[PDB]
Amino acid sequence: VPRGSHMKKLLVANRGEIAVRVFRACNELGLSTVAVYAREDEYSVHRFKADESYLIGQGKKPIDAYLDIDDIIRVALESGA
Amino acid sequence: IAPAVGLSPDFRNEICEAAVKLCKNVGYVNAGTVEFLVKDDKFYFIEVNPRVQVEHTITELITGVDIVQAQILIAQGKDLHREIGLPAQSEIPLLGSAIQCRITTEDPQNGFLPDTGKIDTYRSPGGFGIRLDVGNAYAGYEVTPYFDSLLVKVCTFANEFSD
Amino acid sequence: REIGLPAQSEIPLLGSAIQCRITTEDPQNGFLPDTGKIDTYRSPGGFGIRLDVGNAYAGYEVTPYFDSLLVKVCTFANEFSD
Repeated sequence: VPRGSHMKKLLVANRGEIAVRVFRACNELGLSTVAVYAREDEYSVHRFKADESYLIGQGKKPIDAYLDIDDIIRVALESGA
Repeated sequence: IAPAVGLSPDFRNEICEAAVKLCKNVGYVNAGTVEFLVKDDKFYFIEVNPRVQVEHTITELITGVDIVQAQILIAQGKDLHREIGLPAQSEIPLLGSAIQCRITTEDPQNGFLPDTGKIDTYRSPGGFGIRLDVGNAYAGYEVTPYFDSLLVKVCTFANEFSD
Repeated sequence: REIGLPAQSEIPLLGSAIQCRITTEDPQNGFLPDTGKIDTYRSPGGFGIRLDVGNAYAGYEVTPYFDSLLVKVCTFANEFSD
């Protein structure tokens, strides 16, 4: 078992139905949640289902925003996920 | 669909054991799916998807097991049986059958090109044996061209496949 | 023979389930049913959720003439706590 496996907060590095599916599971497990969203996806339901959410991939095309490894990690660390 | 209702329970068990054999061999951790092609009572490995899948939903319905909660508890270091509470293999439920369809904006009369535009009306059904896992579909939502065309995943489940 | 139900001892007993009725009864106003137009109605789903909707959709006017039910929610899972 890796060190640091205890969890209070989880971030989904995704969008759409699968992100909402994960948030639901998190909430039922007493975990708080974090969404990321591209600018063009700002009305996505998953953005509003999380306890907090953050824009990512500023100035990139929308698919590249969701593939932006370092910006996703940045959000995870900043939010305390 | 789940289970593979057109194949015999024995042959299905064989396929399931082969998947377990591979995963035991490599010490697989968390959720994954092993994919086979099947032809006249032989089966051939094609792929492992080392992640949850879009169709996990129907497996949840026929087993009673919440796969995504299981993934998260597994990552927390928990034991499938002692803490997550899953039974031993031979006790894993098999409760009727389930079907999943993805409803998308692909227009079948226009070569399945995904439509875009504002959703004026979205009324989703429910009742017994219906599960919905919604994407981006609500009244007023503008479907953009940037992402996939999924509106909502629908699953049905019942004791009998025909129901 | 026709409906296909098993014998009594073979009637399944699969986990547990809970039902709540979501109504327009205002708990801060002595549970008097509210009336008026529904602006927004977004219903959840996922694993272990069943919805049996009454009259609740965006634009529906809840009248004072009938019962206050909007939607029946059921949840179900292997364990009661889940």
